[PDB]
Amino acid sequence: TKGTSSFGKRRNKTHTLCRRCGSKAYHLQKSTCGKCGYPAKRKRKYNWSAKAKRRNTTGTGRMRHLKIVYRRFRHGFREGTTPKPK
Amino acid sequence: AKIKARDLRGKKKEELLKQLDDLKVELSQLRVAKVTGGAASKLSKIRVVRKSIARVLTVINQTQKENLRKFYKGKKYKPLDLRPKKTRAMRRRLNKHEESLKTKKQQRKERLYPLRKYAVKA
Amino acid sequence: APSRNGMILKPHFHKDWQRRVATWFNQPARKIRRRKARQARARRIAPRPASGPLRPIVRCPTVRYHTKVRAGRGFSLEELRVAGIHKKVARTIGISVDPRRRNKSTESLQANVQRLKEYRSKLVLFPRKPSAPKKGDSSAEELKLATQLTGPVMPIRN
Amino acid sequence: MKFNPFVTSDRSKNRKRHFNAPSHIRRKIMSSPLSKELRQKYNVRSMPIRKDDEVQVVRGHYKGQQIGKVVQVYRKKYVIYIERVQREKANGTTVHVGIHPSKVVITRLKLDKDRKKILERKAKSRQVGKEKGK
Amino acid sequence: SSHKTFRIKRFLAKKQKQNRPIPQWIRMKTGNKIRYNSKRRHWRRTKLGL
Amino acid sequence: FIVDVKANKHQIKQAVKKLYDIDVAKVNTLIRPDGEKKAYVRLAPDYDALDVANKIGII
Amino acid sequence: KTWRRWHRRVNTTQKRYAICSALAASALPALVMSKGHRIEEVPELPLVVEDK
Amino acid sequence: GRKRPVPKGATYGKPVHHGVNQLKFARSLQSVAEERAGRHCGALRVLNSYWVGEDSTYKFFEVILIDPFHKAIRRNPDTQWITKPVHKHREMRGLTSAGRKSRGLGKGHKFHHTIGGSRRAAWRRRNTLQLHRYR
RNA sequence: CGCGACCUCAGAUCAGACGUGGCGACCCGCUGAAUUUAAGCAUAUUAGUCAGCGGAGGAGAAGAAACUAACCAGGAUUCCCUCAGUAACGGCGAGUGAACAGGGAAGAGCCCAGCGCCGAAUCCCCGCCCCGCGGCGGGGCGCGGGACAUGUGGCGUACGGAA
RNA sequence: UAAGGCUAAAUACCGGCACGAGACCGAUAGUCAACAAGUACCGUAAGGGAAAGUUGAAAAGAACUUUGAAGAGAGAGUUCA
RNA sequence: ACCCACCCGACCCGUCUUGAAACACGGACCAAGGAGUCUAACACGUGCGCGAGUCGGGGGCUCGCACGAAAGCCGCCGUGG
RNA sequence: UGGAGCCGCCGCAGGUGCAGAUCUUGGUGGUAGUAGCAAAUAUUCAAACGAGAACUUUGAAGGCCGAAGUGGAGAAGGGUU
RNA sequence: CGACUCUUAGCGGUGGAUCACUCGGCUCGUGCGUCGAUGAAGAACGCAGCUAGCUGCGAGAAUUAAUGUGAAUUGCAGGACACAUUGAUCAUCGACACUUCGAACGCACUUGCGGCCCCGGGUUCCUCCCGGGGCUACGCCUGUCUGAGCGUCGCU
Ligand SMILES: [Mg+2]
Ligand SMILES: [Mg+2]
Ligand SMILES: [Mg+2]
Ligand SMILES: [Mg+2]
Ligand SMILES: [Mg+2]
Ligand SMILES: [Mg+2]
Ligand SMILES: [Mg+2]
Ligand SMILES: [Mg+2]
Ligand SMILES: [Mg+2]
Ligand SMILES: [Mg+2]
Ligand SMILES: [Mg+2]
Ligand SMILES: [Mg+2]
Ligand SMILES: [Mg+2]
Ligand SMILES: [Mg+2]
Ligand SMILES: [Mg+2]
Ligand SMILES: [Mg+2]
Ligand SMILES: [Mg+2]
Ligand SMILES: [Mg+2]
Ligand SMILES: [Mg+2]
Ligand SMILES: [Mg+2]
Ligand SMILES: [Mg+2]
Ligand SMILES: [Mg+2]
Ligand SMILES: [Mg+2]
Ligand SMILES: [Mg+2]
Ligand SMILES: [Mg+2]
Ligand SMILES: [Mg+2]
Ligand SMILES: [Mg+2]
Ligand SMILES: [Mg+2]
Ligand SMILES: [Mg+2]
Ligand SMILES: [Mg+2]
Ligand SMILES: [Mg+2]
Ligand SMILES: [Mg+2]
Ligand SMILES: [Mg+2]
Ligand SMILES: [Mg+2]
Ligand SMILES: [Mg+2]
Ligand SMILES: [Mg+2]
Ligand SMILES: [Mg+2]
Ligand SMILES: [Mg+2]
Ligand SMILES: [Mg+2]
Ligand SMILES: [Mg+2]
Ligand SMILES: [Zn+2]
Repeated sequence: TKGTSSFGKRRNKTHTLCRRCGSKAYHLQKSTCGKCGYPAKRKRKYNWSAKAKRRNTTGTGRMRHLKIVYRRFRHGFREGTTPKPK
Repeated sequence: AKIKARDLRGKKKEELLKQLDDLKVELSQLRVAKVTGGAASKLSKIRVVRKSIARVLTVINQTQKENLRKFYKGKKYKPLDLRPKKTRAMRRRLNKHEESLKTKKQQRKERLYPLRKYAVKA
Repeated sequence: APSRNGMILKPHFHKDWQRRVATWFNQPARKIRRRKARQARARRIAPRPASGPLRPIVRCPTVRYHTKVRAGRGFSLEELRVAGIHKKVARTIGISVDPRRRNKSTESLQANVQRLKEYRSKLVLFPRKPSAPKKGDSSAEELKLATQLTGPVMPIRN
Repeated sequence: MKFNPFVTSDRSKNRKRHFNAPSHIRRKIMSSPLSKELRQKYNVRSMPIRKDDEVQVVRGHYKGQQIGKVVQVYRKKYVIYIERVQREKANGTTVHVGIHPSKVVITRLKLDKDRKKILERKAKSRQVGKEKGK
Repeated sequence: SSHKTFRIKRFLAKKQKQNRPIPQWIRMKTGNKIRYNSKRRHWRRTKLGL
Repeated sequence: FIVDVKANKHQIKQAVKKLYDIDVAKVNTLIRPDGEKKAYVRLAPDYDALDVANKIGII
Repeated sequence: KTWRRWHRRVNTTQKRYAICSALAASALPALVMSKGHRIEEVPELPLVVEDK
Repeated sequence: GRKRPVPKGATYGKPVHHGVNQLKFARSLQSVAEERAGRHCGALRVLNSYWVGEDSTYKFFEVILIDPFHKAIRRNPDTQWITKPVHKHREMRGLTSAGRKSRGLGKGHKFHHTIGGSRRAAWRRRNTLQLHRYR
C-alpha cells in the first residue's frame, strides 16, 4: 500500500504560485514561499546553492531600469537637454 | 497621408485631440476589417495608424510637460516628475554649494599659509 | 613516512591555501601604472621637485644600523626654530616637518639646521602674482630655471 | 602592423563584428570600386553601392563587359542583384543571382544631393593627404 | 476544475496560446535553424506548472 | 464584441453607446479561455442589430 | 592552474654571455649562411653602413 | 553574558565547544545599545553613546544621533562629514567609539593582530601565498 | 477655578525632508562547525576557516602614538621585499607562529569638549524683491516665527595656547 | 598622553559596464550552456538539469513525363559534385 | 600480405596469489574519453655562469608594448638572503 | 575516396600513446522473428463509405452491465481534453 | 554447385568516429566603477498584417520624439514615400512614455472590500447611481497645529 495505491489519493495541493518570485512554491498553510520567503521583506538566498543563486541574479531578467541606467551613466547622466537641433 | 511630428508641434491643443480621435476611429475600422478579411491593403494601415496615433499622443505629452516645467522653473518646491532624476544616491550628494563651505578657521589658513610655487637648485 | 636522512621539515599547507594564492601577473601592468601616475604628478607640480619635500638627515636605531644614516620623516621644530623658518610656512616651501621628533644631541641638530639653510639658498621661490613683491626671486633665476629636480632633493650620502 | 591598442585583429572578433553588422554599417562594407574613368573624374577610389547604379560584374561566371543596372541591395545577404545577372530555375522562373558588391565595378553612379556631398568629402580628404605627403 | 480563480485561468490561457505550431513562413526566413516548435505540450503527457 | 478585460459592464454599455450612437438594453460579459473578455450586448428594441451590424462593417 | 611557474629568470652575466656569443657569430659567414640567410653577394659580413 | 543558543545543550561536537553557560559576547553592551538605536532610526546616523546607570537586570545608555539631511547639519562644515554615505551605519560596522573597542586595534606591541586594517585583514595578509612571477 | 509660564508626554492623510529592498568579486562587524591531521583519541589541528546574520563603498577598513626602542636613537596609516618558518606556542607531538629594526611604493595632515574671553556676536524655517536656477544658491529687505544660556558661533587643543 | 572626532595616496577586486590579449580548449573538449539553456524534462517543495554546431560558391532545394491510395520509386533536370 | 590444405606445436586474457586454463573475480562487441599532475620545501646527482663571493628580488630608470605585459640598464648591485 | 590545408629537420612545451577500472558517453549484436500481445461468458449476417474493412458507420440478430450500474449528475484533480 | 556456416575482398546499408572548420568558451590584463519609495532587482500578463520560441518593447506595447546617418526593410504581402525631402533604414538616445505583482504603500490577496476631496454623465449638490481624477504604508527628524498630566511654579 505504501506505494502505487497510495499515489492514488494525491487529490490536493501544498504549494501554489508565489506572487513575488513566481515559483509554484507558495505553501498555502504556512502562507510563505520557500524560494523567496515571500511574506518576508527580504529575498531568500543562501550561499550553499551557488547554482540557485545564479538562476535569478540580476542579469537574468529584463533589467529594464538597470539597462538604461548603464547607458545613461556611459554618456554622463545628462538630464533635461537635447542635441543641437536642425 | 503621412502624419509627421514636424507640423504637430505648432498646432493648437483642441486641434491635436480631434486628430487623435480621427485616427482612433480609423484604427477601429481596420481592426474590424482584419476580422472580416478586409484586404492586405487595409491591413497595412493598421500599423501606420498605430504609429501616427503614437506620434500625436507623444507631441501632446511633450507640450503638456514643457509648459509644466516652464510654470515651475523658479518655484522651490516642484513636482517629483519635474525634479531631476539622476540616481538615488546622486540626489543625496552635498548641494554643490554646501560641499565647498570652508570653516573660517580653514579660510584663515589658506590666507596666511598658501602653498607656493617653488623650484630648487639655483 | 621518512626514508633515510633529510630535514624533518614542516610545510604550512594544511589550511585551504589555494583559496588565498596571490599571483603576480599584475606586476608589469602595475609598475607602469605607478610610473604613469608618477609622471603625471611631476607635470602637475610644475617646477617643484618630483621627489616631494626636502627631508631631514637622521641616524637609524639599534647597534646594527647605528652607523648608517637615512632620510627621516620630517625636520624637527627646534631645527626649524634655529634655521628661522616658521613651521606653518615650511610646509608651503617643500620642507617636511614632523613635530614628534625629539632632538637629543646637538650634532644631529646643527647638521639638520645646515640642511635647511642650504635648501633656502638653492631654492627659487616664485612670486604669487607675475607682478613681483618681496621674497620672490628675480626673473633671471626663474627664466634660467623653472626646472624640476629629478631624484631625491639634496640626497643624503653616508 | 596595427598599433592602436583598441582595435582587434582577432578572427572571432572581426567575423562576429562583420556578420552581426547593422544596416548602416553594412552600407560601408558593401562598397565597390568606380571605373578608372570615374576614378579620374571624381578623385575617389570607391563608393557605397546603391539601388540603381550602373555596374559591371568583374569576376565569376557572370564576369562580362555588359553594363547592367543594379536591381536591389540585400544588405542582410551581403549582396546586390543586377539587371540581367540571373538564372532560370527548374520551372522557368528567372531568379536574380546575387553578386557581392566588391566583385563589381560602378560605371555610372546614381547622383543625388547626398551622394554628391559624399564624393566632395572623399575627394577633399584625398587631396589633403597628397598635400601633406608633398 | 470548473472552480477556477482568475489568476489560474489567465495562466492557463497563455499556456493554451503557447502550444500552437510554428508558422511555415518562418522556415523560409534567411538565417533559419528552426524546423519545429519543440515546446509543444500535450495535456495527456506532461502536466503544467501546477 | 471582444472587450478589454479590465472593463465593467457599465463601461462597455457606456462605450457601446458612445461609439455607435446606439443604446443598450443589457451587457452580458464572460471571459474566453484565450484571455479576451467577450461581451454579448442586447440592444434596446427601438434598434435593430442587423442594421447597426451593417453600419459597423460586419455581416 | 594559473600559478604554474610560467616565468623563468636567468643570471645576468649568462644573459650577456649569450648576447656576446650571438654577436660573435653574426660575423662568420658560415654561421650566417648556415642559418639560411642568403648573404652570398654581400660586400662585408659585419656589414656596417653610413649614418644617413 | 551570552548563553549559546542551542536546543537543550546539544552543542554536538568536540568537547572543546561543549560550553553554553559561562561564555561572553565580543561586542560590549554599550555597542549593542548603539546598534539598536541605529537599527530603529535608520535615517539617523549614530555618533556616540554614554552611560546613565545600571540595575542588576539592565543597563542604560544614551545614544547621540544626527540627521544627515537637516540643513543646519548639512551646511555646518564641521559636521558635514557625517552626511557622507561612507558613514551610513557606523555602529553596525564597528565604528563608533564603543564598537571600536571590540576590534582590538591600537598602536604598539599589545596588538599586532589588527596590524593591517583590522583583525580579519592581518590574517588575510599572513595567509596569502604570495606567488611571485620569477620566484 | 480660571488664566498664564515651563517640564514631560500624546495625536494629526499637519509643512517639508529622510530610512525600508536589491547586488554582493573585493571590504567592515558579529557568529562559528565538522569532515580532516595526529597513523587510535579527548587538548591540539582543521580554523576565527565553510555555512549563518548584520552594514558599506568605489574602494572599504586603518590612520596622525597613552608607538617603537634602549641607539650616536627612530617618528601616523596602508602595501611590497626582508626580518623568518625566526622569538614564541604546543598531549614541547602532530603541528602552529608574529613583531621591531633595514630597504622600498606613497606620503598630508587636522578638528572639538574642556579652560577662557567676546551684548548669542550663532543656526533653522517663513514672506517680499534683483540675479541664478536639470547638483535650490547668492544679495538685499521685513518688530515675521522658532532653536539656543541645561550653551550656538569666532579665537584656541598639547607641535603648546591666550592675553 | 588613553577613556571624543575627520583625513586623500600607494592597497584589494572569480559581482557589473566596456575593451585588449593568449605556446589554453576546438562540439564526449571548452562554462551546465558554440544551437529558441538554466531551455525542455523531473521533483509537493528545497532543488536537480540535459541532449543538440556543419547541404552548397549560389537554393541553382529536383519543372516535366510515368507507376502507385500514398509513402515510395523509374526517367528528366540543377550542380565541378 | 587473401583464401584453402596438411604434419607438429598450442587451454583465455587481465589480476590478487606460495599456486590460475581454473568449479577464483572483471570482460557480449565497436568508437571516442580515461589515471603519477602542478605548487611549495628539502636532499643528492648532473649542466652552465661567476667565484670569497654570489644573487635578484622587490623597487626604479628606458614606450603608445605591434611583437613587450618581453628586452635592456641601475653608487639602488646590495637593504637583504 | 575526399575537397583545403599540411609536413621534414634543430630547439622548447605538454591536459602526449589503452584491452581491462561490475570504468564514462554514444552506438551495434547474439539471444529472437523468441518470450510474449490469456483477468472480468459474445459474437454473427447484410449493406454504406471507401484504394483498402475481422475492428468504422447503419440496419437486423444473439449477448452482457442488471439501478450498491458498464446508467444519469457533481466535488477534488486535469486544462481545452 | 545445392541450404546453412566460416573467411577474405567489391559494392550497398547501419552508425556518426576521424579530419577540416568555429559569431562559443577558459585564462591573464587594462579602464571605469553606475541600482532603489522620482518605485530597484525579480516575477506576471500583454503587445507583430501573417509570429509559436528566443529576443525587443508596455495599452504611445517588434516601439514615439529627437540627433547622426542617407535608401532601404525584405519569408510573403502590402504599402508608403517624390530618397532635389527632417528623409527610408540602421545607429545613438538628451525629450516623452513606461500594464499588474514586487521593499511594495488605504486594507486585504478573493483580484475581494473600502474611506476622504474635485470633475463629466447623473443631478440641476438630491443624495443616490455610473465613469474619471487626486489623496489614504510603517518608521523617523526639523518645524506646525490640537491637546494631556494630585509634574514644577506664577497671577488671580
Ligand atoms: Mg573652531
Ligand atoms: Mg618617494
Ligand atoms: Mg495523467
Ligand atoms: Mg579539538
Ligand atoms: Mg578598555
Ligand atoms: Mg541595503
Ligand atoms: Mg585521526
Ligand atoms: Mg588513518
Ligand atoms: Mg577514529
Ligand atoms: Mg586556531
Ligand atoms: Mg561566509
Ligand atoms: Mg575610510
Ligand atoms: Mg589617537
Ligand atoms: Mg612602524
Ligand atoms: Mg633564513
Ligand atoms: Mg592558528
Ligand atoms: Mg566653547
Ligand atoms: Mg576613521
Ligand atoms: Mg554537439
Ligand atoms: Mg558533437
Ligand atoms: Mg560541452
Ligand atoms: Mg565531430
Ligand atoms: Mg555531420
Ligand atoms: Mg561532424
Ligand atoms: Mg565531392
Ligand atoms: Mg590482498
Ligand atoms: Mg590463497
Ligand atoms: Mg591468469
Ligand atoms: Mg577446479
Ligand atoms: Mg575480489
Ligand atoms: Mg562477467
Ligand atoms: Mg583513446
Ligand atoms: Mg647541485
Ligand atoms: Mg570548402
Ligand atoms: Mg594543452
Ligand atoms: Mg577501448
Ligand atoms: Mg509466439
Ligand atoms: Mg455525461
Ligand atoms: Mg562483405
Ligand atoms: Mg554527436
Ligand atoms: Zn516566492
